[PDB]
Amino acid sequence: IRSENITNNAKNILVQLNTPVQINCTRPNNNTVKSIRIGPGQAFYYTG
Amino acid sequence: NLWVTVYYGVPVWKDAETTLFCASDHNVWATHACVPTDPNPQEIHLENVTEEFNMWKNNMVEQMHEDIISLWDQSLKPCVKLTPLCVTLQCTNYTEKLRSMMKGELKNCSFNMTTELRDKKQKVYSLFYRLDVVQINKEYRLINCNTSAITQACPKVSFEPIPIHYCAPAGFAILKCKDKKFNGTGPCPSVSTVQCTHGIKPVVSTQLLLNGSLAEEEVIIRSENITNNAKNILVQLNTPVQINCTRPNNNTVKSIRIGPGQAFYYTGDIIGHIRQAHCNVSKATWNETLGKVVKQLRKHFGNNTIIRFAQSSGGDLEVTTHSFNCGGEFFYCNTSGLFNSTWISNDSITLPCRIKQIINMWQRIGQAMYAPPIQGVIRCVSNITGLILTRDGSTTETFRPGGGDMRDNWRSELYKYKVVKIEPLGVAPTRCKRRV
Amino acid sequence: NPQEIHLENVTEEFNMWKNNMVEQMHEDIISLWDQSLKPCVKLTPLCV
Amino acid sequence: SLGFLGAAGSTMGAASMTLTVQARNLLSGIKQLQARVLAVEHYLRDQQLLGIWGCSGKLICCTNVPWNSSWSNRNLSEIWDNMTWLQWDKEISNYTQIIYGLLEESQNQQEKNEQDLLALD
Amino acid sequence: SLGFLGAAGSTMGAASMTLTVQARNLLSGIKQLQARVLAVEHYLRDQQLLGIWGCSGKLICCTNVPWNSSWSNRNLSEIWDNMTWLQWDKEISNYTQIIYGLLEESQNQQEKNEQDLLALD
Amino acid sequence: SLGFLGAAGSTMGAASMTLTVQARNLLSGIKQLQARVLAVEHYLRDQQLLGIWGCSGKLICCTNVPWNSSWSNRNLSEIWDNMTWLQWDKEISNYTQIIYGLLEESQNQQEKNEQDLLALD
Amino acid sequence: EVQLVETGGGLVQPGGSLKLSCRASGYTFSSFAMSWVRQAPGKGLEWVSLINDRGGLTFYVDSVKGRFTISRDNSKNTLSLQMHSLRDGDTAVYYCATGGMSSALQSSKYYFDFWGQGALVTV
Ligand SMILES: *[C@@H]1O[C@H](CO)[C@@H](O[C@@H]2O[C@H](CO)[C@@H](O[C@@H]3O[C@H](CO[C@H]4O[C@H](CO)[C@@H](O)[C@H](O)[C@@H]4O)[C@@H](O)[C@H](O[C@H]4O[C@H](CO)[C@@H](O)[C@H](O)[C@@H]4O[C@H]4O[C@H](CO)[C@@H](O)[C@H](O)[C@@H]4O)[C@@H]3O)[C@H](O)[C@H]2NC(C)=O)[C@H](O)[C@H]1NC(C)=O
Ligand SMILES: *[C@@H]1O[C@H](CO)[C@@H](O[C@@H]2O[C@H](CO)[C@@H](O[C@@H]3O[C@H](CO)[C@@H](O)[C@H](O[C@H]4O[C@H](CO)[C@@H](O)[C@H](O)[C@@H]4O)[C@@H]3O)[C@H](O)[C@H]2NC(C)=O)[C@H](O)[C@H]1NC(C)=O
Ligand SMILES: *[C@@H]1O[C@H](CO)[C@@H](O[C@@H]2O[C@H](CO)[C@@H](O)[C@H](O)[C@H]2NC(C)=O)[C@H](O)[C@H]1NC(C)=O
Ligand SMILES: *[C@@H]1O[C@H](CO)[C@@H](O)[C@H](O)[C@H]1NC(C)=O
Ligand SMILES: *[C@@H]1O[C@H](CO)[C@@H](O)[C@H](O)[C@H]1NC(C)=O
Ligand SMILES: *[C@@H]1O[C@H](CO)[C@@H](O)[C@H](O)[C@H]1NC(C)=O
Ligand SMILES: *[C@@H]1O[C@H](CO)[C@@H](O)[C@H](O)[C@H]1NC(C)=O
Ligand SMILES: *[C@@H]1O[C@H](CO)[C@@H](O)[C@H](O)[C@H]1NC(C)=O
Ligand SMILES: *[C@@H]1O[C@H](CO)[C@@H](O)[C@H](O)[C@H]1NC(C)=O
Ligand SMILES: *[C@@H]1O[C@H](CO)[C@@H](O)[C@H](O)[C@H]1NC(C)=O
Ligand SMILES: *[C@@H]1O[C@H](CO)[C@@H](O)[C@H](O)[C@H]1NC(C)=O
Ligand SMILES: *[C@@H]1O[C@H](CO)[C@@H](O)[C@H](O)[C@H]1NC(C)=O
Ligand SMILES: *[C@@H]1O[C@H](CO)[C@@H](O)[C@H](O)[C@H]1NC(C)=O
Ligand SMILES: *[C@@H]1O[C@H](CO)[C@@H](O)[C@H](O)[C@H]1NC(C)=O
Ligand SMILES: *[C@@H]1O[C@H](CO)[C@@H](O)[C@H](O)[C@H]1NC(C)=O
Ligand SMILES: *[C@@H]1O[C@H](CO)[C@@H](O)[C@H](O)[C@H]1NC(C)=O
Ligand SMILES: *[C@@H]1O[C@H](CO)[C@@H](O)[C@H](O)[C@H]1NC(C)=O
Ligand SMILES: *[C@@H]1O[C@H](CO)[C@@H](O)[C@H](O)[C@H]1NC(C)=O
Ligand SMILES: *[C@@H]1O[C@H](CO)[C@@H](O)[C@H](O)[C@H]1NC(C)=O
Ligand SMILES: *[C@@H]1O[C@H](CO)[C@@H](O)[C@H](O)[C@H]1NC(C)=O
Ligand SMILES: *[C@@H]1O[C@H](CO)[C@@H](O)[C@H](O)[C@H]1NC(C)=O
Ligand SMILES: *[C@@H]1O[C@H](CO)[C@@H](O)[C@H](O)[C@H]1NC(C)=O
Ligand SMILES: *[C@@H]1O[C@H](CO)[C@@H](O)[C@H](O)[C@H]1NC(C)=O
Ligand SMILES: *[C@@H]1O[C@H](CO)[C@@H](O)[C@H](O)[C@H]1NC(C)=O
Repeated sequence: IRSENITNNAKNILVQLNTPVQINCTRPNNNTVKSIRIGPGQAFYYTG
Repeated sequence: NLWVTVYYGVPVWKDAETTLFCASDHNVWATHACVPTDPNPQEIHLENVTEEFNMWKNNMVEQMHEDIISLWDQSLKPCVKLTPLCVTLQCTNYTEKLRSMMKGELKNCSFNMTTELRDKKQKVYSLFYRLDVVQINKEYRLINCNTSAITQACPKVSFEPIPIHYCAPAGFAILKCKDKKFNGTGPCPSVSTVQCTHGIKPVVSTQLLLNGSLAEEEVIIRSENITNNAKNILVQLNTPVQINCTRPNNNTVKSIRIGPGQAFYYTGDIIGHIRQAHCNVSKATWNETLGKVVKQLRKHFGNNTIIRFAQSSGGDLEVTTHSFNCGGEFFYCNTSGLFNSTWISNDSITLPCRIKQIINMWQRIGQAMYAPPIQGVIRCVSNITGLILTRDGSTTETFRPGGGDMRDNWRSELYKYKVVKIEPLGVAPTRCKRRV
Repeated sequence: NPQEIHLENVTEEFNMWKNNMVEQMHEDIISLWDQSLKPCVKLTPLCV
Repeated sequence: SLGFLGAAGSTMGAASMTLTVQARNLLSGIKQLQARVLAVEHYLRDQQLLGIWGCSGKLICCTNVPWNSSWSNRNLSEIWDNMTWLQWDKEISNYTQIIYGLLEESQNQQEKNEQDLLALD
Repeated sequence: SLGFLGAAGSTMGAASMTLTVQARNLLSGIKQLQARVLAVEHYLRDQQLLGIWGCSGKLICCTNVPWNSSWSNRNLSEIWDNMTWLQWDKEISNYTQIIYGLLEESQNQQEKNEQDLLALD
Repeated sequence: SLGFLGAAGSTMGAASMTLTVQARNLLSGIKQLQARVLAVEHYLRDQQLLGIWGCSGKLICCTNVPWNSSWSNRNLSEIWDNMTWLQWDKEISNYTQIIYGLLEESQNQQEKNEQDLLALD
Repeated sequence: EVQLVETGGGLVQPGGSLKLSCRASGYTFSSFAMSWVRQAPGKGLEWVSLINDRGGLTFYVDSVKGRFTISRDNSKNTLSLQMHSLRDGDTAVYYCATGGMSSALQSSKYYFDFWGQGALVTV
C-alpha cells in the first residue's frame, strides 16, 4: 500500500497486489457495423 | 619488436546510411528551406581506389524520394482546398461539331458553386477534360469524389524541376564512380570523392526519362537482374532525342472567389479551334536510338535473336502512358508510335497526349491536386535521355514501356553516387614505443 | 541577476539601420501573434 | 596536397602525411540538425577514445601495447610500403576491439604509475 | 569489470580504477535532438573545465593546489579506504567551487611560468 | 576580475591575463537547438584547430613557427603594451591563414620527428 | 648500382671552416638515413654524425657536438657536413654512408650498408 501521506484522506492510495485477479469481461451483443461516406474520402462508421 | 601506434585522420571509410541535406543555387521544391550551394565545388580523384557500387541498394534514392514527397505536400498545404467542388455537375459536350480526335473531350459543365458570402450561391460554367468527370447517372461528378478531397495548386508556384544537389554532412563523403562503362553495380576503378552531388532536376515522368544526364559514350542498360523480367530496365542514352510537345488550345482562364480569400481557377473558354495536344519525336533520331538500344540489349540476351518493342500493357493512365509536367500542365502521351517495331538480328512521329487536371500523384490514395489552367498555348522542348523498359515473361524477346515507381527515375540519375562514413581512427604496428 | 560589463577603452561602430536584431524581433513577433491566434475560434460562418 | 581522402589509394606510409586533411573535414530543420549533431557525436566519441588512450592531442600517437603477430604477421615493408589503409582496415577489422581494450588498459596503468611517481618527494 | 557505476558502492580507492567505464558512458523528434545536444554540452563543459586546469588529456590529474584541511580534515585512509565517492561528494560539496577557482589560478600561473622558461636562450 | 570581455580595451599584455574568462563563456524549439549546436560547432572547430597545432590543452601555446616580420614589423613593446587585441586582429587579418597553415606544417614535422625519436632503442 | 662520391677540400689550417658534400646515386636518397664516419690515418673507424632521411633530426658524437653541422638536400641527392673550429685531432679520412637509422615505419638499420670512397681532410 503506497500513499503520499496515508493520514491525509485527500490523497489517493495505490494498492499493488501480490497475485493477479482475473477479470473476464465481455460485450455480448453481435453488433453488425455499417459505414457511409460523409465527404470526399471521409467515411463514418456506425452500428447498423 | 613492434608496438601499436594509433593514427587519427586515416583515409578509410565504410558503407553507411546517413541523412543528406539539400543544396541549391516560387517553386514546388523549397530552395528557400534548402541551403545555398558551393559556387566552386571540389572533386578529388582517388588515383588507386576501386570501390563497389550498387545503385539498387543506394539509400540516397530512398531519401530523395521522401524529400520530393515532403516538399510536394508542403507546397500544396498553403493553398486553396477545393471542398466546394464535389458537387453535382450538369455537363454537355463543348462542341458537338468536332470531327477531330478531340471529339468527346472538353465537357462544358455547369454547377452551383459557393461564393464569398455563406448565404449566396453562383452559377458557374467551366470546361473539364473528360478524364476528370465521371457520370453519376447529363449528371457528372469529379473523379476524385470517390476517394479524396482536392487541394488546388497555388497558381503562383511553378512546377519547373529546378536542380537539387544532395550534400553529405561532415564526417561522411560521397563517392562518384566516374566510369564511362559502369552498368550500375560492381567494382568501379575510377572513384573520386565529392562532398555533394551535382544538381539533379526532380523531373517527374514515366516510360521515358526526360532531361537529367546523358551517357558519355554509349547507351547503358542497367538492371538489378536482367534475367528476372519483373524488374525495370533503365536505359541511359548516349545522345538526347528532342521531343517538341504542346497544348495548342488557347484556353482563357477565368477565376471566382469561393470563400473568404479562397479563389478558384477554371478554364472559361477556348479562343479559336479546338486542337489535340501532342508530342513530336523525329523518326530518324528515334530509329537510331532504338538501334543503339537493340545492340546493347543483345549484349545481355544473346545475338541472332529478335527484339520487339510494343506498347505498354494496361493499367493506370499514369503508367500506361508517358506522364509528365509541361508548363505546369499534366500530359499523358500515348507513345505507341515509339514502341511499335521488331528488330531481327522532318518526318516526325506525332504522339497524342491527354490533358488531366485532377492528379493523383506518387501512386498515393487519399490526396489529390487540381492543376489550374494556364492561359495561352503551352510549348515545351525537352531531351529524352533514357527509357524505362519491362520484359514479357524463347527466340523473340518483347520489351514494353514501364514505370510508375518514381524511385527508378532517381535511380537513373543517382547511379554514380555512394555515401560512405569516414573512420578517422586506425592502428598499425610501428617501431615507435611510447617513452615510459 | 543580470550583468553588464563596461569596456573602459572600447569604441565600436554601431548602425541601427543594418542591425539584424530588428529582423529577428519582427519575425518573432509575427510568429508569436500567429501562434496565439491559431488555436482560436475561426469565424467563417460570420461571412454572411 | 591531394585534398580530402586524396591519399586513400596511396600506401599507408604516404597517407600518413595527410592526417590533418581528413581531420579538418570531420567538423566542416530536423534533418539538418540531426546530421550536424551526429557529426558532432562521432567526432567527440573518437576524441574521447583518444583521450582514454592518452592520445588526446596527437594525430600520430605511440603506445606501449606490443603487436601480438596474430593480429597481422606482415612485416613493416608489406604494411607501410605495399598496402593502403583500406586494405589494412579490412585485414585488422576482427582485432580492432581487442587492440582498443588493450590500449585502455595500458593507459590506466600508466596513469597509476605516474600518480605514484609524483608522490615520491 | 563491474560495469557502469558498479563501483559506486566501492571505496574511493577501488572506485578510482573504473574511471574509463563512466567516461565511455557520458556520450554513449525534437526531444531526441535536444537531449543529444544537452549531453554534448555537459560533456564539453566538463572537458573544457579540465582543459582550463591543464588536465585535458588525463582521467587522473595531479595538481599544485594544496589541500587546506578546512575542506576536509580526514586522513588518507579515512577518505580512500573507508568512504565512497558519493559520501565524499556530499562532504565536499560546499567547497567545490572554491577548489575549482584555485585550480584555475594555479594553471594560469603555470602557463606564464612555462612561457617565461621557454624564453631563456 | 574585469568580467567577460572586460579586458577588450586593455593592452594585449594585460588582456593575456583573462583568457579563462572568455574561455568559460564560450560554452556558458528549432532556433534554440540550432544556436546551441552552432555554439558547439564553433567551439569544437577552434579546439580541433588547436589540436592540429599541438595546443589541445593550453590557452597560451608557445609554438616553433618564427615571425616573418612582413606580417607585422612592430617590436614587442609596440604590440604588447601600446595595442589592444582588437587592433592587432585588424592589423594581422590578411596573414591569419598564412600563419595557420605554417602552424599546421610545423606540428606535423614535430609529430613525425617525435615518432622517429621514440624508435631509437 | 649504389654510388657515393665525396667532394671537398683536402687542406685547412687550424681554426678553419670547411665543407664536405657526398652526392648519392643508384637508390632513393630520401628513403635512407645517412651518417659520417671518421678514420684518422693511424686509427680505426670513428662515428662522427648521423642525419635522418628527412633532415629534421641530427645527432653528433660528443667530440664534435658544438662544432660540426650535418645537413642534406633531398632534391639534389646531396649530404653536406660543414665543419667549424677543425682542431688538429680532426685530421682524418671522412666517409659518408647510408644507414644507421630508420624512420619508425621502416625496418631498423643500426648499420652502414653503403660507403663512399672518402676524402682526406688535413688540419
Ligand atoms: C459471468 O457469469 C455469468 C453467471 O453469473 C454468466 O452468465 C451466463 O451466461 C451464459 C452464456 O455464456 C448463459 O447460458 C445460457 O443459458 C441458457 C439456459 O441454459 C439452461 O438450460 C439448458 C436447457 O437445455 C441447459 O442445457 C443448460 O445447462 C442450463 O440449465 C441457454 O438457453 C443458453 O443457450 C443459448 O445460448 C448459447 C450461447 O452459445 C447457444 O449455444 C444455445 O444454443 C442457445 O442459443 C441458441 O438457441 C436458442 C434455443 O432456444 C435460441 O433461442 C437462440 O436464439 C440461439 O439460437 C445459454 O447457454 C447463462 O444462462 C448465464 N447465467 C446466468 C446465471 O445468467 C456469464 O456468461 C459470465 N460471463 C463471462 C464473461 O464469463
Ligand atoms: C526539360 O528542360 C527544358 C529546358 O529547361 C524544359 O523546358 C522549359 O520549360 C519552361 C517552363 O515550362 C519554359 O519556360 C517558360 O517559358 C515561357 C515562354 O513564354 C514563359 O512564359 C514562362 O515564364 C512565365 O510563366 C511562368 C509560369 O510559372 C512564371 O513563373 C514566369 O514568371 C512567367 O510568367 C517560362 O519561362 C522554357 O521555355 C522551356 N524551355 C524550352 C527550350 O522550351 C522542360 O520543361 C524540361 N522537361 C520537363 C519534363 O519539365
Ligand atoms: C494508344 O493508341 C493506340 C491506337 O493508336 C491504342 O492501341 C489500341 O489498343 C487497344 C487496347 O486498348 C487494342 O485493342 C487496339 O487494337 C489498339 N489499336 C492499335 C491501332 O494499335 C492504345 O490503346 C492507346 N493507348 C492508350 C493508353 O490510350
Ligand atoms: C514508507 O516507509 C518509510 C520508512 O521510513 C516511512 O517514513 C514512510 O512514511 C512510509 N510511507 C508509507 C506510505 O507507508
Ligand atoms: C501530510 O503530510 C505532512 C508532511 O508532508 C504532515 O505534516 C501532515 O500532517 C499530513 N497530513 C495530515 C492530515 O496529517
Ligand atoms: C429504426 O427505425 C426504422 C423505422 O422504420 C427502421 O426502418 C429501422 O430498421 C430501425 N433501425 C434499426 C437498427 O432497427
Ligand atoms: C459527347 O460525345 C460522346 C462521344 O462518344 C458521345 O457518346 C456523347 O453522347 C456526347 N454527348 C452529348 C451530350 O451529345
Ligand atoms: C442550382 O440550384 C437550383 C435551385 O432551384 C437548381 O434548380 C439547379 O438545377 C441547380 N443548378 C445546378 C447546375 O445543379
Ligand atoms: C470508385 O472507386 C472504386 C475503387 O475500387 C472503383 O472500383 C470504382 O470504379 C470507382 N467508381 C467509378 C464510378 O469509377
Ligand atoms: C554489371 O557488371 C557486373 C560485372 O561483374 C556483373 O556482375 C553484373 O551482372 C552486371 N549487371 C548488369 C545489369 O549488366
Ligand atoms: C535474379 O538474380 C539471382 C542472382 O542474384 C538469380 O539467381 C535469379 O535467377 C535471378 N532471377 C530470375 C527470375 O532468374
Ligand atoms: C523543336 O523546336 C525547335 C525550335 O527551335 C526546332 O529547332 C527543333 O527542330 C524542333 N524539334 C522537333 C523534333 O520538331
Ligand atoms: C456552356 O453552355 C452554356 C449553355 O447556355 C453556354 O452559355 C456557355 O457559353 C457554354 N460554355 C462555353 C465555355 O462554351
Ligand atoms: C488567345 O486569344 C487572345 C484574344 O485576343 C489573344 O490575345 C492571345 O494572344 C491568344 N493567345 C495565343 C497563345 O495565341
Ligand atoms: C539537350 O542536350 C543538349 C546536349 O548538348 C543540351 O545542350 C541541351 O540544352 C539539352 N536540351 C534541354 C531542353 O535540356
Ligand atoms: C597510385 O599508384 C601509383 C603506382 O605507380 C603511384 O605512382 C601513385 O602515386 C599512386 N597514387 C597516389 C595518389 O598515391
Ligand atoms: C596473442 O594472441 C593469442 C591468441 O591468438 C593469445 O593466446 C596470446 O595471449 C596473445 N599474446 C599477447 C602477448 O597478447
Ligand atoms: C573476421 O571474421 C569473419 C567471420 O565470418 C571471417 O569471415 C573473416 O575472414 C575474419 N577476418 C579476418 C581478417 O580474420
Ligand atoms: C561492498 O562492501 C563489502 C564489505 O565487505 C565489500 O566486500 C564489497 O566488495 C563491496 N562492494 C563493492 C562493489 O565494492
Ligand atoms: C583555508 O580556508 C580558510 C577559510 O575557510 C582561509 O582563511 C585560509 O587562509 C585557507 N588556508 C590556506 C592555506 O589557503
Ligand atoms: C553547506 O552549507 C549548508 C548551508 O545551509 C550547511 O547546512 C551544510 O552543513 C554545509 N555543508 C558542509 C559540508 O559544510
Ligand atoms: C583604459 O586605459 C587607461 C589609460 O588610458 C588605463 O588606465 C585603464 O586601465 C584602461 N582600462 C582597461 C580596462 O584596461
Ligand atoms: C615572408 O613572407 C614573404 C611573402 O609575404 C615570403 O616571400 C618570405 O619568404 C617569407 N619569409 C620567410 C623567412 O619565410
Ligand atoms: C588586406 O588586403 C586588402 C586588399 O585590398 C587591403 O585593402 C587591406 O588593407 C589589407 N589589410 C592589411 C591589414 O594588410
